[PDB]
Amino acid sequence: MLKVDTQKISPQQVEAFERDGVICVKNAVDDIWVERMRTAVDKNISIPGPLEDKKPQGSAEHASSIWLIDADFRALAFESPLPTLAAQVLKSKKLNFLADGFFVKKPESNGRIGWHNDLPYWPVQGWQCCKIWLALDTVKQENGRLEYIKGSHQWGKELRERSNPSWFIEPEPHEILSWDMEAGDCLIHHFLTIHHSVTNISSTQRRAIVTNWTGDDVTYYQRPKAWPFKPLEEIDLPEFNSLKTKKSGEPIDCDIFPRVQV
Ligand code: NI
Repeated sequence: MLKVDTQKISPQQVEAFERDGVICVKNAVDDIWVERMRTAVDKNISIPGPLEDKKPQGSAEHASSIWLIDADFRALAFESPLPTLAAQVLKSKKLNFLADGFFVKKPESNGRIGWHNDLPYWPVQGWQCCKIWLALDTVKQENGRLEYIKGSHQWGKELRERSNPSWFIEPEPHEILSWDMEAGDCLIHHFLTIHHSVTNISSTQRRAIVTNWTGDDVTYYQRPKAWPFKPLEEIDLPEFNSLKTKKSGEPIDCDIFPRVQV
């Protein structure tokens, strides 16, 4: 550490992430990255993802693991500022890229994604897990923004969407955090922070790229109904060979969950 070092995430923002479970980073990537990823999203939104067989309409267009086939998604994960931001908020010395994806709400056909946190969808366990949600369009409320229950990552509770457990009380409006965003801004949220996203009622699409990241204290855990949402034997891609031979408790590191420079 040098006396001249500056970090994109201020120490106060690092502390806000721990307190609230979510922060917003303005200008997370520059406009060159924005244009490159707009093209990559527009290219991949029309086809099933690498893990699907080449379609029912959801509340958003979504696929995962685009970096396996697309060099621009791969470059965003490994060459852009995003892995540096993830390392800064997790405060970890190791960093794994867990998965990428897109979520696009098209005005013709989208809807609300209900209250949930992300942990129950991923075969991991441990505190240092976060999602970076990179906006590629203007995102205010009318555009289908995300909103968060402040501090809910500290509750120690998993919430699958529409699971309706008795402990979960609908939040009061003043308990809900959100931001206005422009293309290139990102949200970074903890895997236990409960969030939802409202309907895009605007005339323009709401494109976002997601990257998921894990740090020092995380291990593999084959919880039910988690990504990749199908038996591993049904996936032929070589990156998954190293995951098939992995057992719970072991570090995440493998070809599908690769280590990234810190
Ligand atoms: Ni989510």
